[PDB]
Amino acid sequence: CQQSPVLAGSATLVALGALALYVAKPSGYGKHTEATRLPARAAWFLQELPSFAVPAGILARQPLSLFGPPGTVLLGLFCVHYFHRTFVYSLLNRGRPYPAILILRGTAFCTGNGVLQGYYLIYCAEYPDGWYTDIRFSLGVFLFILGMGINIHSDYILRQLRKPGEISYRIPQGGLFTYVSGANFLGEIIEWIGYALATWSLPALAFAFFSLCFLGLRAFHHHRFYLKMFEDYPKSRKALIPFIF
Ligand SMILES: CCCCCCCC/C=C\CCCCCCCC(=O)OC[C@H](O)CO
Repeated sequence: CQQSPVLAGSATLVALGALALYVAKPSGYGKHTEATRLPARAAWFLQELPSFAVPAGILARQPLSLFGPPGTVLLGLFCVHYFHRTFVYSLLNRGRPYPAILILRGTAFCTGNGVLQGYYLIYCAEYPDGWYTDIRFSLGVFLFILGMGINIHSDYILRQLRKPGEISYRIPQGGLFTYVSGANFLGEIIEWIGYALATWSLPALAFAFFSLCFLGLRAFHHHRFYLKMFEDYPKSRKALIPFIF
C-alpha cells in the first residue's frame, strides 16, 4: 500500500476546495452561468459515472460476503450513492444545457476521487474488530443515510419545480427548504461528514472538506440569487446551516 499517492490525492482534493473559495464566483453551470453546450441529463451522466464504475470495478474483484471487512461495505455505500447520482438523478435531471468544457474536468474529478476512495478503503484502511458497534460507525452510518435522505428528497423537490425543457427558477418550497436555500447541499454535506466518520479515513475527510467548501459556496450564491430575484422570498431562510449561515 503506497502511502504517497494517497496523501497527494487528499491534498489536491483539499487544495481544490481552497481554490473554489479563492475564485469566490460559482462554477457557473446553473443560475449564474448566463452550440457550446449539451443536454444536462447526458452531462451529469458522463461526469458522475466514473465515481460509480471505478468503485464498482474495484468491488467486483472482492469476495461476496457481508460478513467481511468494514472498508468494503463502506465502499459499497460509496457505490450506492453514485449509482443514484448517475442512473437516477442525472438521467431524470431537468436542468438547462451544460457547458461541454466542464464535463472533462468534472469527469476528471470523479475519476481521481473514485480511484482515491476505492483504493484507500480496500488496500489501506484498517479497522478494529468491534467497528460495527463503535460510535463512529453507528453514528457515521446514521449521518450518511440521514444526509442522503435529505439530499435526494431536496433534489426531487427541485426537479418538480420544472417541466422537462423548461428554463425557469421557482422558489423552492417544502421540507427543509423552509429553513435553508440549499437543502440538497445540506444533505450531501451531512452525507460525506458521516461517511468520513464511518470510515475514519483521511481521504474521506478531505472529500468531505471539499464538498463543504464547494457546495457551501454554491449554497450561498443560490441564497444570494433568491434574495436578489424574489422580493417575497422567505427571509427567515438561511443559505446552508439552519439558523446560522
Ligand atoms: C485519534 C483521533 C484524533 C482526532 C479526533 C477527532 C474527533 C472528531 C472531531 C471533529 C471531526 C468531526 C467532523 C468530521 C467527522 C470525523 C471524520 C474524521 O475526522 O476522521 C479522520 C480520522 O481522524 C483520521 O485518523
